[PDB]
Formats: sequence, C-alpha cells, structure tokens
Amino acid sequence: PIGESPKGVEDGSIGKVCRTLLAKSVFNSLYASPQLEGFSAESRKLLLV
Amino acid sequence: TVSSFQDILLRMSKMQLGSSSEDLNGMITQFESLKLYRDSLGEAVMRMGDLHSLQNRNGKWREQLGQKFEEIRWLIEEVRHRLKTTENSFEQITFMQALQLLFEVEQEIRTFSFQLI
Amino acid sequence: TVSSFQDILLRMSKMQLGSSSEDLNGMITQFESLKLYRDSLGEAVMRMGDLHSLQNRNGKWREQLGQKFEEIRWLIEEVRHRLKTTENSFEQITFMQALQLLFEVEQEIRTFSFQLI
Amino acid sequence: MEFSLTDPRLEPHKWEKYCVLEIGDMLLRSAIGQMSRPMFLYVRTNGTS
Repeated sequence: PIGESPKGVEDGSIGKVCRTLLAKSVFNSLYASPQLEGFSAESRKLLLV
Repeated sequence: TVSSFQDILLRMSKMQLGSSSEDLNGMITQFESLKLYRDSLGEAVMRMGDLHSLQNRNGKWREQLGQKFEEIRWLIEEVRHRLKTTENSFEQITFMQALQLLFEVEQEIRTFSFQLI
Repeated sequence: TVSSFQDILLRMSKMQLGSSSEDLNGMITQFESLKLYRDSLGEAVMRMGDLHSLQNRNGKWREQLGQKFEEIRWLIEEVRHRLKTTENSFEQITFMQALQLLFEVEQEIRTFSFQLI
Repeated sequence: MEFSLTDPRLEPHKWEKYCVLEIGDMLLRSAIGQMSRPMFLYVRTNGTS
C-alpha cells in the first residue's frame, strides 16, 4: 500500500516503494526547515502510541 | 497527448465508483468522441501526401505524349517518301508492314491519351 | 502487333547490313524507342491508378468540423466552472490536466483543418 | 532565468515571486503534424549563502 484514491486505497510493487523513498529523501533535502524536524519527532511519538 | 487521454480517463473512472454527479457520465463520453474524431482526422491529413505526389507523375506523361505524336508523324512522312523512292520488292513489302504498324500504333496512342485526361 | 515489331526489325537489320543510310539508321533507332514506349505503356495499362481509394468517404467528414466546434468551447467552459467550484485535490489536478489536453488538441485540430483546405 | 513550456495565469498563485516573459515558439516534432507551441521564461531574484 503506497497510494490513495477516491473510493479505496491502491497498491504497488517494490520499485514504486524504492522510488518513493528516494523522492522523499530528495524533497527532505530541498525543503529543509525546523518545522520539519519538530513535526517529525512529535508525529513519531504519536505513531508509536 | 494520446497517452494523456489514457491517464485522464483512468483518473476520472475512479471518481464515478465513489460518487454521483451524472455529469461525470456526461463528460466521460464527449472525451471519447473527441478522441475518435482526432484519430480519424489523422490518417485523412496523412493521405494528402500521396495524392499530390500522384498528381505530379501524371504531368510528365502528358508531356511525353506531346513528343511521341511528333515522332510518329515525322517517321510517317519519312517512310512514305522512302517507299516512293525505292525500286526493290523487298523494300516495298517492308514499308507496307511499316505503314500498317504505324497507323495501328498511332490510333492506340491517341485512344490512350484521350483516356488519361 | 509485337510479332510485326520483331519481324520488321529483323528485316530492317538485314537490309541495313548490306547498305548504310542515314534515314535507315534513324528509323531503326526510332522504332526501337517506339517499341520500348509501347511496352511501358502496356505495362501501365494493365495496372492503372487506384481510383477506388480516390473516392473514399469524404462527404459528411467535411461537415462534422462545425459539430465538433459546437462542443469544444461548451466543454471547456464546463471544465472551467467545475474546476472553480470543486474543493478536493484529486479533482483539481484531474481538471487542470484535462484543460491542458483540450487546449492542445483543439489547436492541433484547427491547424490541421487550416492546412488541408 | 529558466526556460519553460507551461503557460502562467492558468494557476498564478503558485508564482508570486516571478516575472514571466514570452520569448519564442518551438516546433514539437511528432509522428504526424506540427504543433508549434509557445515558449516562456521565468525570472526571479535571490541570494543564498
């Protein structure tokens, strides 16, 4: 499960997962800001709960 | 452009199995109508290349036809004079056969030229 | 007729072997050219052109242009209004892509129609 | 200064720190036909670190 769509959720293969992770890292690099790290930490705690 | 149609249709297909607004059934058909019209229009404007090429070839034959008539005429008078100026039966037999062949071929060329226009 | 060609050619060849004349050689060359032209003309005769494809469907095809233009700006205005009203992101991106697609395709259709007429 | 093919004022709130220009036409070579779409230029001021 890697995507969303109206009336349902969508699926993909391993290549989609690797490309998505690479794109997430690249956009993390291009748009750095303190807001990002604060949100990341707090959302990590909530996700663990 | 053609691939864009497939993406647009695939994404609009998923707004109908999750919602109403029959307007997504009213726009999802006009789109396929335009697709069919465009890929029909394609080969039609594609064919115009061959037509003008075909027309050009029909211009050269019309101008060889001109030169062939003059050749036939001149050779007719020359062979008639040679027939008039000879005194050997072999030659007159050959020239009889010639004149017959020239008349037949001239008639056929005239008929074909009339047909071409 | 072809038999007449080869017979008369052999006869003139034999006649010229015993005596040389300017006109004789001239008619020999002209007869060879005429035989070749007849052969090529007959080769074109049993084939003709493709007039069957020259008279394909062309009548209404000239008039659905106005019909398509009828529904071009109608659907473009519908998409514009629907993009303005909507509130999701899925629908927004779909409608923006659709608007781009129609702009490109209608420009292509107009250019193709202008070139062909 | 950057080249682009996307026409502004189709979604103008995205670009509010740009001045856009139209600088020519480009021939889109395809299997059939000739497109001749316009070409734009994006201008901006900046300074990094």
